[PDB]
Amino acid sequence: RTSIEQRSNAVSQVLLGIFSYVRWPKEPAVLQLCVVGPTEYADGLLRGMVQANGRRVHAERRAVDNPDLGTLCNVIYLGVVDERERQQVFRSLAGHPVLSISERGTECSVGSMFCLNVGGPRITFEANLDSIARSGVRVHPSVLKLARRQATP
Amino acid sequence: RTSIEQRSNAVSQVLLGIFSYVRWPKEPAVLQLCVVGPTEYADGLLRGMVQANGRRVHAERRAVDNPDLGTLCNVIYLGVVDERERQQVFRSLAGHPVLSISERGTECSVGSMFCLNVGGPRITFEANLDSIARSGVRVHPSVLKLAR
Ligand SMILES: Nc1nc2c(ncn2[C@@H]2O[C@H](COP(=O)(O)O)[C@@H](O)[C@H]2O)c(=O)[nH]1
Repeated sequence: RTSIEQRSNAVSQVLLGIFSYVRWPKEPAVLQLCVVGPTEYADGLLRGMVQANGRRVHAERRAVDNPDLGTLCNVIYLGVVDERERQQVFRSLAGHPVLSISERGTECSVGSMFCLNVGGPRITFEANLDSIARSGVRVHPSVLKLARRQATP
Repeated sequence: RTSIEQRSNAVSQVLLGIFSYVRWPKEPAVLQLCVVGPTEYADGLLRGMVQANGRRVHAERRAVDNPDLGTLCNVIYLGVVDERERQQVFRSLAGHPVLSISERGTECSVGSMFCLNVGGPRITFEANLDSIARSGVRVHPSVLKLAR
């Protein structure tokens, strides 16, 4: 199988891959990533990242109940939350141009744009068209080339 | 520093305190901390910590399904797990001198020796006397005076 350290650094790479199919209407100088809820694989994310075009991705944790997530965060990496916590977060986001990714696949039904599946030999992910449409950001459909090619043994 | 980063530090300071009331059958040169499962506040632990007596605490994440948890870890900081993962974890711990703490602990009825409660103006924690009794490590009784 695959160690926690192995998967962490993979997740950060898959996320860099997703970020590249996403456009914000008002592109920031520093992309702000916010890790919300308990997470297993965001340890690599939280070191900061760098996009291929040179833009820095600043990452930090925020409280679920933070009323201004959607404002403080450009991208949001969602960890293990409960029904109440989730509704909080996705209400905090509603209206704003924000990309949401989840560490576990269960959250796609309930508000997340991309959901990861870190188990297995590779990291695959899934998307939700409803959540993406209402997101406020633009996503090129080629982003699934990455989800399909990661699922291909 | 956000509220998570400050609580992350408080979680550090609290775990260090709790450590100072625990003893290992054979005390190790470096204390092995294992962060296991989804966590919010383990970011301070993971940066490394040093005890009052100067000992390095080395912290690293390990898988829930890791079968060698009992021998790889001196202390386990347990994040979110379900009943199967919990049971699995403690099967891997039984028979080894391992101090166990968990980031969430409304109940503290079954599982870890101590359970944190990071919510609120300050960090509190409760003790599970049964887990403490049969764990392998000695716990100076005075620590319960630091509990809720
Ligand atoms: N403060 C302190 N307590 C110790 C030390 N070594 C052992 N102890 C405590 O003494 C206990 C032994 O208890 P006893 O043998 O009296 O029944 C150990 O489990 C531990 O709690 C030490 O170096 N310092």
